[PDB]
Amino acid sequence: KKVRPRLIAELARRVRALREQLNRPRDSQLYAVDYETLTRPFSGRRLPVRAW
Amino acid sequence: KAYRGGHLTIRLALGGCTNRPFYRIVAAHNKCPRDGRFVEQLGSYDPLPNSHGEKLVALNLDRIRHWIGCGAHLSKPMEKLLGLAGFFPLHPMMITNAERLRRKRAREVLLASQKTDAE
Amino acid sequence: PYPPLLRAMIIAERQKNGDTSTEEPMLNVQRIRMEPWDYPAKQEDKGRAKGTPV
Amino acid sequence: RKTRHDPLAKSKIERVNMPPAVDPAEFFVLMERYQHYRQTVRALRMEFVSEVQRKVHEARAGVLAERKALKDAAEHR
Amino acid sequence: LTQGLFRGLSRQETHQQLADKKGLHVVEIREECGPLPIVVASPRGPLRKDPEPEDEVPDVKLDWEDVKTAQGMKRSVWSNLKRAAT
Amino acid sequence: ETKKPTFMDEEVQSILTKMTGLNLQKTFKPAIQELKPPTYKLMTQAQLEEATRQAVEAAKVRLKMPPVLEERVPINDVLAEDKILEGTETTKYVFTDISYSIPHRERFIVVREPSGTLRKASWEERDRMIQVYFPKEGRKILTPIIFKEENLRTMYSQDRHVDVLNLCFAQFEPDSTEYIKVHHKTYEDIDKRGKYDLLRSTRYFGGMVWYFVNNKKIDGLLIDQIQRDLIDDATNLVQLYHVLHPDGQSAQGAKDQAAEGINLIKVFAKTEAQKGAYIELTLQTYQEALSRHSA
Amino acid sequence: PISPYKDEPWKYLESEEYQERYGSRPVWADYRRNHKGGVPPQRTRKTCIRRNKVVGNPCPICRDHKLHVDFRNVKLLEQFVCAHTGIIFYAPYTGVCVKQHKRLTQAIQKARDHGLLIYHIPQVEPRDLDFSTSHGAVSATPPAPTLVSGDPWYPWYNWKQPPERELSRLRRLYQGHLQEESGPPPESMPKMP
Amino acid sequence: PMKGRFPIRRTLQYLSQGNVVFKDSVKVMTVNYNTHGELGEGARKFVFFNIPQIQYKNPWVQIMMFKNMTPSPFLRFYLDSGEQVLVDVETKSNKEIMEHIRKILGKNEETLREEEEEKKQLSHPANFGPRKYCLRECICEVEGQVPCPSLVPLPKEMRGKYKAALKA
Ligand code: FES
Ligand SMILES: [Zn+2]
Repeated sequence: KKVRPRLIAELARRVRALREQLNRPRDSQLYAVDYETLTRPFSGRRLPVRAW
Repeated sequence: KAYRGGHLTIRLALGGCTNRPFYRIVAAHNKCPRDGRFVEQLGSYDPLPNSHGEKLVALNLDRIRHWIGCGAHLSKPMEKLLGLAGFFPLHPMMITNAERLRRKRAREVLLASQKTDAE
Repeated sequence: PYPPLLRAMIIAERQKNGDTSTEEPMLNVQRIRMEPWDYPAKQEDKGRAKGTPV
Repeated sequence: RKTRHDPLAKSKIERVNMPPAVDPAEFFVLMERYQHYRQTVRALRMEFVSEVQRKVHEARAGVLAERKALKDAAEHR
Repeated sequence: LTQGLFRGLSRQETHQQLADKKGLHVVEIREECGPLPIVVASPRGPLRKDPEPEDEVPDVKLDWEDVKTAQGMKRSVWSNLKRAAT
Repeated sequence: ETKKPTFMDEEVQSILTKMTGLNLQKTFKPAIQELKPPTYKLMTQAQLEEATRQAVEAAKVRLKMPPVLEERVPINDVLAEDKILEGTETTKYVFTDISYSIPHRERFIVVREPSGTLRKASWEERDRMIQVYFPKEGRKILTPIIFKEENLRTMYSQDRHVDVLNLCFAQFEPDSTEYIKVHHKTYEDIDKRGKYDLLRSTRYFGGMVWYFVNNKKIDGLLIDQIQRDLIDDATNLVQLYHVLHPDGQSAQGAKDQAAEGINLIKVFAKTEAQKGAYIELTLQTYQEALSRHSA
Repeated sequence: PISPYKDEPWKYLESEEYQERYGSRPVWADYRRNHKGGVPPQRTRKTCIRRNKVVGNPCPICRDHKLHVDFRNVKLLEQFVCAHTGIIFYAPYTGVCVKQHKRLTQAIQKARDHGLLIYHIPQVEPRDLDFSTSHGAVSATPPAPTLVSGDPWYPWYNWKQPPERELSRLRRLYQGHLQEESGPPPESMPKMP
Repeated sequence: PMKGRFPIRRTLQYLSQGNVVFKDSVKVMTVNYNTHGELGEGARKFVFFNIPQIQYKNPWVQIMMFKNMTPSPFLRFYLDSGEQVLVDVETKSNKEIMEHIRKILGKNEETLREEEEEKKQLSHPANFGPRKYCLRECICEVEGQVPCPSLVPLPKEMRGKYKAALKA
């Protein structure tokens, strides 16, 4: 009943959370838009046709 | 089992064999399978008319009122069964789908009339 | 008003319990403040996009 | 169904779902029906919620329940 | 098998001998006839006035084969088979 | 003012109970069912008398006469009419509240017709749905074919009237039209063929006496009791008749003459009884035979 | 083989040809199956007749073409039912084929439905404890106001023509994606003449 | 035959005949009896016949026995509140003991029927499901309703094979 520890599962979890706080994208990158193709280059996703 | 988030829902769980559908009303978690595990069975619905030409619907109103008071949602087909019964109001789209049917059938009466009249 | 069925089940409990009354059961919708669908929500409880640029 | 890591198909790349047409009359009439229907149901839900809170509090803290818990303790002595 | 079968079938006590032995009424209880007591045999001699002493627990030797069946534990793929008329 | 006794009155229950009598051989007739090896007990004379007494206590619970009710009123009630749903469906929905802790005569069962009308289900539909979700042993959804005219006559021909009454009590409700029709028809066949003994020592005898009395057909029964040395029951039948019909020629005549015992039969035989002549002859024969035994 | 008792099968059991062949015993008494071992198979052969051809050892029903399994021949259906428990024997007991044992169970159940065959009918208890129709469920309910005036339960079931200023908002809200405005619907459902 | 003396004790039919169902307060029951002495006769029979009956009805109650520790037999119960119930069982039969503890610490017949009735509501007859939990699996087992296609084939107009063909 004594669970064998998983240390690598906790190490990466802390590293990921940290990197998400130091490499976090800004609103300038996230909410950018190409006004010709009408797509956010960050994710390459098209906007809805009603917002064009 | 433990699901991330989710909530309880009163939906229909399809049953029966091919070309013979039979739904059983149940309260189950939102993420659980359609015909999987449920919390409680609160009724049953037989779409196919019986010998007398009538569709049967069982409802445990005493228990449906218990789960709706505990935070349970409802599915659209199940909200249309409670409106047909008088437990809930007639769902808005049950009304609009009827108006669309009226206008549609009145649109066919013109062509039918014109053909018989013109020709 | 209460819908047809629920109305019939609340009027029958009255008569079964002995209470005799001709008043109509009705739902108090004054508490329910229905806001429009375009009402500003809370942004301090809203999520954010993750850092996976494509 | 797919996952976050699975890629996208090449036939859905150049796909655009155009929204349906709108009937000005029906759209407004239908937008009011949902407004009332959902208010009529929000009241019912609150009623049923009050009944589940009552019974529970009644069961653990009730007149009859506390009238029987004392009888069992008095009969025990 | 034959010498023992005829042996036990001849040393069996009837309902009449039992009553005469203990001077009591032999009553038959049937589920189909409800609680009706059916008198199958009565003693020819003087009927005793005192009842038999009711026994809390009887010290009678049991058979594990019968007890194991009454408890739904005797599994067998050869018992209760459909056979011809006998 | 002055209410006429009902079928459940203590005075009438005792009278109909005594007429029925108690017969253990017929009350606990061996059933044709799955059997087990019987169990035997060594009993004394007193232990045997107590066991025979416990069978009498249990037989009076098996002879409990069912209550007699009147034909229930049809159900014609509309909760709502939604004309907007008209034409949207071809068949009707039958909703049934299924909650365990509710009596079936307080249970809500509604019907949404294709015209958008939300009415309550009729008696025929209520009893049918209650059997789908709360089945009862012996009852069937679809009405059997045994209760038809031709098939019922067959059962009568085999002297199986008590079997037809047990089928009718397990398939229909006491206040249903079919429960009354089937019972009344059976009562009218017995009166025709004089088979009153069949229902004796049963729970269907009182209900049969209650029908002949209210419809004045106690001539045949009253004769049979006399032919079986059951004067006590024969006189109680005339006493009962007088009670339910106080303003009758026999009832008024009795008061004037203060008739008692056998006299009541004579007063009733001449004044109101249809078969006055036959009764007097039958009563005559009995009284003569009884005199010889007294000697 | 055309049996003369086809229409009136109950006359063959009360004849002398049946008594000279069977006597007082049932038709399945002098029948034994041919199987390997002491324990026989738990199912009998599907049928003794295949395309107007009879097998070597037919069953008690298929060997005599004058025995017709009908719900009216009560005297033949009693030989396949226990006189002490009122239960129909399984096929291995009598030796009949499945095809005829399926026909017997029907005829035996159809004769009990017509009152021709005697069977145990128990004395059950009533379904309900009370027999009082003093409840709305079974009685009339006060018609609601909207039902007496011929009005819907809720006002928003009926079509209500919205103002013009509100439609212009929608038209402006959905410019270039629009559909022809629909007027109030007809009062009742049209029908195809 | 079955080993041991009085083999009926080792039967389910005899273990379920006990009428002593302790309450929730009772946690521990300690029995102290003497192997010899005419006075302690009943206590020995109570340990030989009934303790099996008591433990089968009260499986969550600890029962511990001690031999020849005191000159006289006695029972002692330990409740959850800290109260102890001493019971002198000297000069008494096994039946008197079994009947005495049922009156001071055992449940009555009114408290038992209630619990049982609750269970009956756990199996709703209207529900449809496996034979283990529910009486019926599908609604085709109900006469009047449409049978299962396995037994009675459906009409050609009610099968999706031809609905598609008739339409196209
Ligand atoms: S099981 Fe009910 S339809 Fe096949
Ligand atoms: Zn055959």
